[PDB]
Amino acid sequence: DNTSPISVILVSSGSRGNKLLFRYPFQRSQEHPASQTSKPRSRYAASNTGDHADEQDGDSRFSDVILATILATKSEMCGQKFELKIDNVRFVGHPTLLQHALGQIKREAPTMILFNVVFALRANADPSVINCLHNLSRRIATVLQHEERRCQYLTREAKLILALQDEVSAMADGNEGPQSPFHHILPKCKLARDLKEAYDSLCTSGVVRLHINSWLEVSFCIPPEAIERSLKAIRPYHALLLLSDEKSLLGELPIDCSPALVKNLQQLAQDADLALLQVFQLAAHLVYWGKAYMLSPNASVCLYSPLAEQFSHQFPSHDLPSVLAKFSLPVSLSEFRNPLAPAVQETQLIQMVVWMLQRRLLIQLHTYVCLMASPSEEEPRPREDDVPFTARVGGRSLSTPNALSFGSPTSSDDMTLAELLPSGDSPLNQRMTENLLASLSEHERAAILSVPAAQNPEDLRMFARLLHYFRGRHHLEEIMYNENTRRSQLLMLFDKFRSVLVVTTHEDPVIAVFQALLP
Amino acid sequence: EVTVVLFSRTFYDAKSVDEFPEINRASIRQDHKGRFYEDFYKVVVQNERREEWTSLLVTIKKLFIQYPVLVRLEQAEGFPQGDNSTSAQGNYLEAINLSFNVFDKHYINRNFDRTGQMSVVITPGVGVFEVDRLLMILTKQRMIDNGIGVDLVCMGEQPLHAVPLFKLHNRGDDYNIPHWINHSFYTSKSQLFCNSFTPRIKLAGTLSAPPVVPGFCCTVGVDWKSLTT
Amino acid sequence: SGCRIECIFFSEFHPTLGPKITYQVPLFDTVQVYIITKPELQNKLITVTAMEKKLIGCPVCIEHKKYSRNALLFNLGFVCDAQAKTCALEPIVKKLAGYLTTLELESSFVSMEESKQKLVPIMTILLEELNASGRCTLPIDESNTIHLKVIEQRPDPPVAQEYDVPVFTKDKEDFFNSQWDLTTQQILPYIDGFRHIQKISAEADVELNLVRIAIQNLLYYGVVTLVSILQYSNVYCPTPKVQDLVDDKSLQEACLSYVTKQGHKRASLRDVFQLYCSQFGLMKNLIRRLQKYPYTGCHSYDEICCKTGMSYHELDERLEN
Repeated sequence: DNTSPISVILVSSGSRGNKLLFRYPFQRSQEHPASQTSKPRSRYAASNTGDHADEQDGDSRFSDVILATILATKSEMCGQKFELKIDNVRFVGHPTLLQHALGQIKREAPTMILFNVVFALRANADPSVINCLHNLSRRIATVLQHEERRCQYLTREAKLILALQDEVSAMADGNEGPQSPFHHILPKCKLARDLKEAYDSLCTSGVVRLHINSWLEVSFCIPPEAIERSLKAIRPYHALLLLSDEKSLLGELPIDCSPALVKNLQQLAQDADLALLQVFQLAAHLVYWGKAYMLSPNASVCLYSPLAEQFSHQFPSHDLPSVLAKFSLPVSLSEFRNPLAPAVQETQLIQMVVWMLQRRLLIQLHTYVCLMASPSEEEPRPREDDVPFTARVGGRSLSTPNALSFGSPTSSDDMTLAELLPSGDSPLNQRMTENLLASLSEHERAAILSVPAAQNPEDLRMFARLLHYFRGRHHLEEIMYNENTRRSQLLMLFDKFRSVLVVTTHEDPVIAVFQALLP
Repeated sequence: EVTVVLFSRTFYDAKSVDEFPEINRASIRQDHKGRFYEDFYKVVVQNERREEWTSLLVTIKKLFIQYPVLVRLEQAEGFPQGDNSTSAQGNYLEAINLSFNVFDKHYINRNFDRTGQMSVVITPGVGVFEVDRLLMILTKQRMIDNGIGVDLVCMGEQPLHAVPLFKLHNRGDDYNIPHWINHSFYTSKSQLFCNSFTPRIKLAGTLSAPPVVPGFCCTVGVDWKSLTT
Repeated sequence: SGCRIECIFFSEFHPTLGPKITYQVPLFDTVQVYIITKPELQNKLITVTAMEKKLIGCPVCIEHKKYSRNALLFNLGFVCDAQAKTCALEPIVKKLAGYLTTLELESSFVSMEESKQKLVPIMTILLEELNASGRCTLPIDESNTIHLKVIEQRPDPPVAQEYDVPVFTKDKEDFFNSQWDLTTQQILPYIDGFRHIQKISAEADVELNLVRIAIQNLLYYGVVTLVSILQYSNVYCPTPKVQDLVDDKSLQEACLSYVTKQGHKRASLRDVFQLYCSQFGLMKNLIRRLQKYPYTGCHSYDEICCKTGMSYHELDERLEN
């Protein structure tokens, strides 16, 4: 559904001085398909001096599409347009105009038209896709001082659209200190989903606009110690090298972006898992309770009155910062924020005291998958001796049809079967034991390349599918799949499932499983 | 050689000045339910061949606009309820039986210019009909003789069961499925995403051997070849 | 009142002494807009819908061409806001073009000019009554009463897998039980009986593909699916509660606010929120009833709705666990 009806540059609107189309066949400086040839200007066309058209999919009358496009893509007044024709064809149109003869805002002749570059889509578009096409057109259609219909960039663009689904990204991603989610979310979208622009603008702590392409490059013809301070544990050095590449160069990024890149191999496994499929976890608090020593005034102030009008005044008013002041004001600011990261921010000794005091008083606690660190963002919150880890999204292998000796059902502690100190909950080490041992050196990360499809099933089973298929209640399936790893007789007792896959009873395989149990 | 006959029912048209042998009265044995109703037939062109059609389409538009007063405010005026639902009542089986009442006397006045026999009922129904037992058994025994009946549904929306079906109306809800009838749907001409198969309306406020639901049914066409030749 | 139309226009390519006449009802079909949208209002391709964007708004239009000797060509256009939905206003304009076609082929409106003036109060009543309620019954003949309805055009529904659970967000007692399909009337009684594969052979005895299609259409209109309701946790019970245990996780799961495998921590770590925002269980016995089978009101929905009047706890609960 990410298809490609047409990307076209028709010479529909040549209104200028000399040395092109005007009343002859189609002809321009450095490009003349002429003398009455097939005349191609559209998407899938073999392109050199000579050229060949192809017509593949637009779900309409294609010569009518061309002859209506000629007169239905030109605009007289500038700007960018959009045309939704019938239910399943759209045109996100992008003209621009630069009409001047020898003004050049030296060449052989002014051959400058109303520009006519446009790509299409059918019937289920996305404003992100629309913004992508706007930005690509703005970067394509600039000046080209000597006019050059370089169609090699057209061929790279036509391969760019179908080839790579994602727009632009980076394998090297930065960090979430105290500032990066706010610096993301205050405009939320500066220019065209650019991770590199995002981390660089936060990296020098200032906004600078050097252009970013999608996959084909189009040119327009300081180090602070706080970075390595907030990025000690995860990626300081090549990120500082990317700072050097962005304070020095532009467009010369894929030379230094990617090629700069028990416990140790599990650290690399944590990196290769944080690249795609495992999230981390934190906790927060809140001051909300009540109904009809230093806890009862706070409770009264929260109950019969609003809070910040009262409890923010007494703690300087008695000339003592103490337990109730530390419980009142910084914990209230942390309740304004609600990660534990500002408690990491504004401290020098509070980190061993804060949850102690929250257990001391009647503040309500909860634990959660952390705030909005979505996979359209880089990587948050570096690993330490304390951060807990759990994977959710990424799929894995299969147990019951293929009848592996390795049991992998996704149940509670999701994948049922000095040593991972940052493992907070059981899914992390259960998933990596279901991946592989810690013995292979480079074949281990070859197997991490292999776990896409995970030795090639797709798991349509989530431990309640067995209760769907047959009379496997909770007790029986846990008693069998908690020693499934050892001997496959208990496996084959269910994995003779071909016999109740050829049921010939046309109503119910549950009764036939129950009958085929003991024999 | 065509007829185009419109037919419908109304409820509570009990009596007026000498409109008595026109009404009928429907009832149910197992739960008592008895109402007055009345059947209307309005014919358009009766027995006439002509080329260059589509003028009947203009006359059927005229009769569609004239129809609700034409059926409501006639012979008896109690409180009228017009044009009852097909999935609740209907004069369908009686209409096919009256077409058979025409076709039994084919030997009376014999045209030398016609061979085949055809009766097509266009309904906006869903496929459900609530039908008396005796009329259904009687029309089985009468289509034993000369099979001529074809049903097509311009409602569309092919439901999630064996679509020609009869709930019995005898003097579990007793189902029946016919295998003598030739049903065909008419999908309209447009292209969208997921054609829903359900309606919804918000109120203000020993054997049981045929059920109709375990029978599988993908799509039914129009079968133009059994409607043109 | 989501979509908001504002101007409706007819136009016609006049014989040569006039370019193109327009019949407007109130935006305004001004000079520069009609100049730059001139090329769409005459096309090779006819009888297709086409809408364009411009600085002020959006013409959704269709043109038609009839009476090929001194070839006549008209168009109906429907100009609305720049960024509204306007996906519910394509078939209405196309259907009006079809009605105008049959009106010209039966009685020839646009060859006599008093009917051309009569064509304008048609637009005024349409501009009132579309924004009034969204449907129009409008007689203009002894043989044509145009009928129009705004279809909401809801998005696609997801898949209905074989092991989920339906829940009515709405209430069954607000519809006509007599107005359903037969399959919906044979499913809808045991729809609170949670498991889908239970309810099919409990009451339905249908094809499982058929009950899948039926619950998918009820998901397309008014029924929300969720995952199964085996008692995962057991140890949430040592807090004191006032009879608020079963519907709790069903509601907050219907709010789509969890990672799925609830374990033993989800229920207590939000049950403190349920306790401050306000015989036996026979808990070993809901297990054999789970394969295929041949204060007065308990406060479970009232408290979440009366705090859904506020938004802090639904922030703290959309932020899931």
